[PDB]
Amino acid sequence: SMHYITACLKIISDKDLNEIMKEFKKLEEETNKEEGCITFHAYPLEPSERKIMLWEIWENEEAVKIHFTKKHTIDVQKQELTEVEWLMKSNVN
Amino acid sequence: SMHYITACLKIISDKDLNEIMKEFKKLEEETNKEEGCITFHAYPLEPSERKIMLWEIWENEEAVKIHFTKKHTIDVQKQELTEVEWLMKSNVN
Repeated sequence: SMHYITACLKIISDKDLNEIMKEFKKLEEETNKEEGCITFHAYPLEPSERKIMLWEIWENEEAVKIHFTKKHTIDVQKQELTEVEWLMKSNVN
Repeated sequence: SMHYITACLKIISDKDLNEIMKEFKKLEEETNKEEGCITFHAYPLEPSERKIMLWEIWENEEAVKIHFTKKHTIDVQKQELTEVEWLMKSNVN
């Protein structure tokens, strides 16, 4: 069994998309090292969209919650660069 | 199917109840525009109670989580005006 998540983030920051993506790449690098993370990948939609897409697979639902307690996650969060526009969760076995 | 939530907030701030409610009215206005929000309404109990009641209906549980990632929600949160005293969730179809 695995917990799948696909989410689209709306960028509310006015910073450069490249600068923003660097933060997401660092986050991606650190969260892939989390024990409960099967996969985590972030990438930008077309520049004009000002959106970022997330592909995630976790060992379970708790892994997602644990993820948000990690300092590397909270560090990006404190920057208030985005907010979730839509998200779809699914348990796949 | 819909996700219903009724919550009672305890005001821990010492600010004027009217001032506090204005913040909740702005929040109410913005969250009703969220895609996943069917209804969201906030109102104060009797002044002496120092409590605020919330009536909420969402498309689903994820909509609630998405709600807390929105900047308009976090803005009120950062003010530390309340804490949840009690809350009851229910899925109704």
